[PDB]
Amino acid sequence: TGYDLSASTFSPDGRVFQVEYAMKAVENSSTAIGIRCKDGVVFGVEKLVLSKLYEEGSNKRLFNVDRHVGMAVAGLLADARSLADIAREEASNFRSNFGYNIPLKHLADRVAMYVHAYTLYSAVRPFGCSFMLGSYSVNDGAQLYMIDPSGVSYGYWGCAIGKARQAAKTEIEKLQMKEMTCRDIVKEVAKIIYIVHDEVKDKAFELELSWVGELTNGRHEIVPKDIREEAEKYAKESLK
Amino acid sequence: SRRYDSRTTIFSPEGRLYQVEYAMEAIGHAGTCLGILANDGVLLAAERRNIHKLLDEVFFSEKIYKLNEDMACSVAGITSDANVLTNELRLIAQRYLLQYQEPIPCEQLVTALCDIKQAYTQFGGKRPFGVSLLYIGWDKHYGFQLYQSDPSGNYGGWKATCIGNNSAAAVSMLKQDYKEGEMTLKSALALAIKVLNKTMDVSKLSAEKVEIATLTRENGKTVIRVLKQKEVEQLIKKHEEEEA
Amino acid sequence: DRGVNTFSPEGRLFQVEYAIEAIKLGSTAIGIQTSEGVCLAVEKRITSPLMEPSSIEKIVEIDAHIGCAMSGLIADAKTLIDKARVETQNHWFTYNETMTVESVTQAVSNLALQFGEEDADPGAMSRPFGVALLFGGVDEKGPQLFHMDPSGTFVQCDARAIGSASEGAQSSLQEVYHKSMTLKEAIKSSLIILKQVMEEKLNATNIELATVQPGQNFHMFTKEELEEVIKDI
Amino acid sequence: RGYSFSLTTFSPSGKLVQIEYALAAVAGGAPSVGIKAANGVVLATEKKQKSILYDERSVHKVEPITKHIGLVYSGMGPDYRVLVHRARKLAQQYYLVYQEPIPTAQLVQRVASVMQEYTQSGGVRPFGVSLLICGWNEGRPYLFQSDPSGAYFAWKATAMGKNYVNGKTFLEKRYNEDLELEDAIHTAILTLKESFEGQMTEDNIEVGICNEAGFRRLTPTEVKDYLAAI
Amino acid sequence: SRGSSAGFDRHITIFSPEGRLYQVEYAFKAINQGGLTSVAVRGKDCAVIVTQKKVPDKLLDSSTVTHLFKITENIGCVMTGMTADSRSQVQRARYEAANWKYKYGYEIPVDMLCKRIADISQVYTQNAEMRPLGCCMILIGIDEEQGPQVYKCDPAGYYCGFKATAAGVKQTESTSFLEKKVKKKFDWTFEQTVETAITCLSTVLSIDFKPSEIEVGVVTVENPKFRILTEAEIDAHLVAL
Amino acid sequence: TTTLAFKFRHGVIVAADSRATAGAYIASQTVKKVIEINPYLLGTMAGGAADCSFWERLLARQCRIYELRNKERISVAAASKLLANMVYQYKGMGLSMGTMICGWDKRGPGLYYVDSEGNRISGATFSVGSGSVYAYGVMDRGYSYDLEVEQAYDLARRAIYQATYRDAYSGGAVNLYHVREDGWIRVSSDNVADLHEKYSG
Amino acid sequence: AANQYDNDVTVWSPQGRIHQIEYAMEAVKQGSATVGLKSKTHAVLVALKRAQSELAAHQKKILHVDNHIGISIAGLTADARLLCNFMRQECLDSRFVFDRPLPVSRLVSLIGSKTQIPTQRYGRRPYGVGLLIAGYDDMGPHIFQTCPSANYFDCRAMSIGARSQSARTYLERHMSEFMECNLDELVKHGLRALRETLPAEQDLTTKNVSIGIVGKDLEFTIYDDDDVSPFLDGLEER
Amino acid sequence: SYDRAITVFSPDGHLFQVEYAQEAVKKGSTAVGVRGRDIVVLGVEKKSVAKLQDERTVRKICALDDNVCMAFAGLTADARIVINRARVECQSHRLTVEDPVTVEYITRYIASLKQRYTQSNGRRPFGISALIVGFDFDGTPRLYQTDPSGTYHAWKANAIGRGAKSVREFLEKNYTDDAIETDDLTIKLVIKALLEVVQSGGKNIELAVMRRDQSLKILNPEEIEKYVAEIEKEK
Repeated sequence: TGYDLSASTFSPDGRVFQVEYAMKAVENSSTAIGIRCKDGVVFGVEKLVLSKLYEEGSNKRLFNVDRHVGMAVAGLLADARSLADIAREEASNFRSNFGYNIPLKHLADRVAMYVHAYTLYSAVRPFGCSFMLGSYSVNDGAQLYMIDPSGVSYGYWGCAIGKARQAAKTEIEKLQMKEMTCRDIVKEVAKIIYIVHDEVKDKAFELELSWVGELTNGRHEIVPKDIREEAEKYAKESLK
Repeated sequence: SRRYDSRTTIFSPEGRLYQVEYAMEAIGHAGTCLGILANDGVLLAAERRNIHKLLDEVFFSEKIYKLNEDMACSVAGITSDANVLTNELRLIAQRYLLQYQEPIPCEQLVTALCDIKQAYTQFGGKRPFGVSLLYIGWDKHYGFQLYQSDPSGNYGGWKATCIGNNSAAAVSMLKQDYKEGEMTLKSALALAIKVLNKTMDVSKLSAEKVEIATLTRENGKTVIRVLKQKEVEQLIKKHEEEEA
Repeated sequence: DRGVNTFSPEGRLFQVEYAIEAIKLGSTAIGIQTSEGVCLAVEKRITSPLMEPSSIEKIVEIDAHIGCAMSGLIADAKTLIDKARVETQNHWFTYNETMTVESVTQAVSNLALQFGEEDADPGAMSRPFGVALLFGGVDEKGPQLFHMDPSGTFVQCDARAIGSASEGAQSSLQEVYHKSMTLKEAIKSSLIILKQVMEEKLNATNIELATVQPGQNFHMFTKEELEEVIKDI
Repeated sequence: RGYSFSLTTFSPSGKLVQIEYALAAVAGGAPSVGIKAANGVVLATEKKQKSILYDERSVHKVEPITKHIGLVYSGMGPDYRVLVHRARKLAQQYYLVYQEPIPTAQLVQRVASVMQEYTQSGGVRPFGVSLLICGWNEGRPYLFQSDPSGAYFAWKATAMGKNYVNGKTFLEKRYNEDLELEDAIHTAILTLKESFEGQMTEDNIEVGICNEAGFRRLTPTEVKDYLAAI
Repeated sequence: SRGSSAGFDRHITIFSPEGRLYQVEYAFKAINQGGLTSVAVRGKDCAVIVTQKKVPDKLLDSSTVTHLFKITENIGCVMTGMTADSRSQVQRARYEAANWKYKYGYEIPVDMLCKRIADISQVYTQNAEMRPLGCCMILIGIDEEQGPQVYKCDPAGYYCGFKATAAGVKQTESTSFLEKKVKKKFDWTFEQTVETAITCLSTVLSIDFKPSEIEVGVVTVENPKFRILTEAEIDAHLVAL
Repeated sequence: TTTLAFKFRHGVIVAADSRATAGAYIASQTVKKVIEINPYLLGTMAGGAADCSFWERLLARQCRIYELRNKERISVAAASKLLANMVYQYKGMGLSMGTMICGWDKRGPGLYYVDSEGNRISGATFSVGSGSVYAYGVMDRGYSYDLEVEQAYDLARRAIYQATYRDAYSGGAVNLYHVREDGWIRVSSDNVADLHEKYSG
Repeated sequence: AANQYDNDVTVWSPQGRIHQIEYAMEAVKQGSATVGLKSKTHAVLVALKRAQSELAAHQKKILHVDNHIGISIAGLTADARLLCNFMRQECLDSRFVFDRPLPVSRLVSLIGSKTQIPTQRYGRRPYGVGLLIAGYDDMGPHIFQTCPSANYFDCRAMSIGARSQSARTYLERHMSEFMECNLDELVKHGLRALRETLPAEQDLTTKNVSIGIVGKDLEFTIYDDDDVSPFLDGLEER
Repeated sequence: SYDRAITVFSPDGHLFQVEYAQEAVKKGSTAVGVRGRDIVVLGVEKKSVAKLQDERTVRKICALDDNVCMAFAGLTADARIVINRARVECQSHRLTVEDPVTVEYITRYIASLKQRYTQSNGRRPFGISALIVGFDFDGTPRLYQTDPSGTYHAWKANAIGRGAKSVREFLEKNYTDDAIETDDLTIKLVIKALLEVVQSGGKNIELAVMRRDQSLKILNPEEIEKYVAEIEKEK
């Protein structure tokens, strides 16, 4: 009776309810898609601007961590910002400790087992934030990973987390995935974001993009700022 | 979580302690071993577990435990806890020696054990030590003396008090029979086998199903005897004839 | 039940809005800041007459120029009165001067909403301090009294009533004070205690009154001064 | 982290509710016999796995504590392995301070001492393994049993696990005080043979003896040898 | 004293009445969630590994999704539990392998590695305030003395020592097929393992796989390094059926 | 530094000089080397100018906490005792001080002597300081318990006048205190030169 | 039985809700109203102070933390003072170590990581206070609402407190005359934004209104009971 | 390390753990004391009824150092801790100021200690209540009565045992000025006050007196007997 409300207690069919209640707690938050291609990984985050009172970038949802990996986050921005800054401290301890710049698979496994080992105790709650990473070293490939509140981390190509990921996974699947040179897909990211945003009601879809690529050489930039007036010209493909 | 704690260290609305008087009912299930003092030394008189053959040899029994050259203790209630605490209090005895080069007058020891056992019922959220153990001893200050304690924490000089079941067979009858001035320890054995002869289901009260142990002396040093077998077959035929 | 660090379906904490109660329980104290002092009084509610009434400490001098007046759950204040005077002589020690009243009141009210179940070492507090008090003190700014809550909220006050008489005595005190001391605020405040009267006509055995005046340091009133005032009413 | 409140507590009747449940979990365990004999003991037990699929030379139930003291269980699986870990550690504290192999009685003192605080002390449930002890210790062999309460008793024969009333009554019938070597093994084999759930396979039993030269497990070619001599 | 529950029997890892602490079998039912299913092969000279692995949507990177982890240069492992609890368990096994090699010299043999992770899984299911994490570790490996071994610690800590037992989804049909197909040769050499390894999967769940969805990890006595196979050699292994 | 104190049948005189050296160069000719911890007691200082100033400062804090906490005037043996406790538990750390703790209480004139080693003795008279034994000599020639107030003042002025004349590490001024059952008062701020012309040597 | 999500900053409501650190957002909706805003040059803060007593300093809201990074509390007061002793102490620590003004964004981000820890762990209530911090770093004078849900907002012209939504909807439709509008006509434009949260009958008196100014070439300056009297105009009749 | 907050505010300002300690002192012995203006005097309920007691270790009358001594009432084993810590800090207050330690200060230490157990994390505030009697540097035979809420009162009878509301209203009635003499009328008032409740002092009552910072003397069956006799003769 009441097998809920504690992460150290299983269901009678083996399903820790404090994890799947955290999973819907990112399903009631906006989308943030990430598309891999051969020269790097392009992020794009939906924004749901509440009032006019918030200015541009009122809440960052494309954080960066180690001067090359990124942080497209979905759920609670407090929890996502917390694991963002301890990811910063984690790549800090790797670069300080081993000298070599952190390969992303080890960072995703490390933050993954951090947020997993944080779901084994009744003295803590699970995190309420799905998030994804992404970068490439000169010989790494465009590695990106995505991490659930359960703590599982998978390598993807075009993963999408948020509310409208039921819509968003279809267009990324029909987009040609492997062999295009990231500039077009920055442009094409707006087509996904304008399709999956199915409102006009007080959210304004004032999107935001960042990537890592051969135009960046392992960095992050908000776009630079010109595709915001070039990928804005993919209106009427959602209005027709 | 606060849904899970048993909350042992809570006063009742009637003011008492729920986990403490549940230990007092644990004594009445299993418990025997009265103790009688005299002008001479003091004895325990005890009962083993059952008739079950299948028991090879006890060096001392599971009941009477040696503590110093001049002290001993007997145990009621849950036997798993008290073993721990008696080794615990045994440590206390020896470290008094290490602090003072005295054989630890027994009231110091009973006070120390009752303070730590009170500390387990005071805080920490744990269950209290479910044993109302008692003590016999001697010091140069006072005479032969026995003390008796309980899982609540208080104690006393309890000149003929028994513990466990049948408080009336063992002990209200004793407070109509004990001569407080002089007792003459052989007749204290006789009164002990009287009370144990009334508090048993069987008349086979030999050392298969009894455990009596005395404390005496010779020339100053105390002697703790566990009253080996044939002495019990002596005292069991000391009726020959009647006791009540 | 639920714990101490939880918010209530009204809007507040549980233990804080429960700590506003047990202030209605307990004795009543009043204080009036004037332009040349501040007067404090408390009807300390003696139970039996078989006894000694002059050791119920409800007017406690923090320093020579800060006197507090507690009520509610009595003797729960002694840890934070101890922190008040230890912080006071720490201030005079490290800075070689007097204090304000908002520095002692700043320092005590930090300890009010500072508790919890699972925290640092068990010398911390579990329940909040269920004692409302007010520091009558004189400063180089001015005489003033700072009414605390058990919530850590402290406010500037010039006429404040605590205890069970926190509505009728406060509303009576709302209409009778505007001007200055001129010796009669202490006689128009025990008059409010005279309307409050629970057991006895407010003689010099059941009320404790003390003033803090800028010329002197403080004055805990003795018996003949009190019954000198009571004779005038 | 941690709880620091005891989950084992007193019933309103005045008894430990968790410990009788621990003796229930012991009584639902695999049956195991132990026979004290005039020079040495025998501690037999029953290893029935699910299928004929596993390595019967992989896990043991007879396993020594470092010198001449083996201990066999009945009940929970891995809580036993914790008690072997703690027991070996306590025997090596004793060996490094007193420079002799530990007397069996003192090892049962310390194993019963470590099983007591799991009837207390912060959220831990008691072990629910009433393992029994052997040992040659000088002159005459010893045998004990540490219940999940923390009590211990020495005797001449016992059984535990499933249907142990039949083991205690049957060993009460067939025991002699001089009955010493391999005859004890014989009656141990025909105490496990009493139920066994069928056919008495040598890979499903293992025995361990304390024949004045250290506790040692018996090789599977020796149990089947006396299974040929039934 | 059977249904007279002492309160939190199905909440905390404590004893219920009649024994049967109700968390480890609630943790056993956790390893059947989804179900990507391993079977263990034992070779008198080669411990092969088989498991099935299904990609959802051709959007996952199929190389990154696996179970098939490598503990050291001689010990591989595969686990079928909930994959959140998998990598927290395999990282501690790598930790105790490298800690064994730093602390006791030689590289750790396969048995007491599984004893040790079985023992920390025990202290998960002994203390409260932690759940016994639901993944079981089919792990193979060869030492110098004996043959190839295979082990599985459950989420209760009961490692056994198996001839070849794989638990995942459809554990009972698999071990029934292996039991019916090992009594033919109790000596059981079968280095090729072509009629045993994949055919347990293709006879239990009937897919008759293309060489994508199956992961195979061999060790051999002639080459004890743990090797994960690719679609070329597993494709020759499948057309050998 | 050369302090001095002696009790008699009217309270106790505490006198001290006013110079503060720095080895050989001297810092001030006017140093308040008597700490007024309350208007009932006093306390002197005899070396380690931040040590002694800090520990009678902190003694003033602790004794004021005793005044608030137990609503009584502090006994002088309590103040000297707790001073000896704290500077005892900094023994061996290079700490160097020494003082009178005089002052009337409910039993006597007081005058305890507490230093860095933790002596903590009662006394009839003392004079701690750098030279200071000069003061002992001249004070113990003219001391009696049956003195009145004025030649006790002249006994202190001549006493640490000669103790500042002969010693090098002393001088400056002389302040003098006569505490009794009202608290300390101040009776002097004279320097050495006006005493020299006052008494012709 | 009734609400098993009452033992509850560890638990999740089955939809998405953490069920009491949004209820701490209720606990700062209950607090007193305030309004801050920013210009192109200098940002201002304006607060009305509730008098739940005889009369008082009305529980002084806007606080000096800093050396130009000023705050405006709403909600609990002792918890607010704890949080500004934290913010205060490490702002002075950045004065100590780096010897520069601590930038406002890193300030509000690390308190956004300091009030985020009791939201995470067990048996510890969130800091139930809604700060409305405002300061002038190297670029333009920022202003940050942060919240007890540890989710700050780089906003401009925000109002939080009791019925402050009406002050927002005045202040949302009057953003066009920001990035101009100097101090004398800016704070008038903020007081007539505050003068809607009042219960439709009341002057912005000199007693209850305490404001704060921060920006180019001026310290974060508190205007109390006297100094708010040169700011006087309006009717609004509101 | 147990950290559950036990002593918590319920609704209507009621701190239930402390009032449960108030029944826990309502269900004890019947202790009583009289400040008799040159002497102080105690008395509690004899024992029960010794029969097989030891009178040496049935002491509700305890001595702190020499002058102050207390009679607890309730739970009789949580009290002995407070006895021990009272003796320890009492020796520490002989270490610092070196006085015949004043009774006010040690009863402030007891009340501050029990109030510190109404605050800490999970330790059940005591179920005792004291009668701190004694003297000081100048006579002044002050009596004090503490409380499980840590509130001490300097009253003059304070019968705070189990059937002692009748005793304190009796002592309200019958203590004005007739007990200002040396010992006899005071001790007669105490043994009259406890003979209101139970029965003869040959089995029940025991007392203790304290005179001017010397001779804490208990009264063997003799004292009690005499007291009872006198009381009966007067009544």
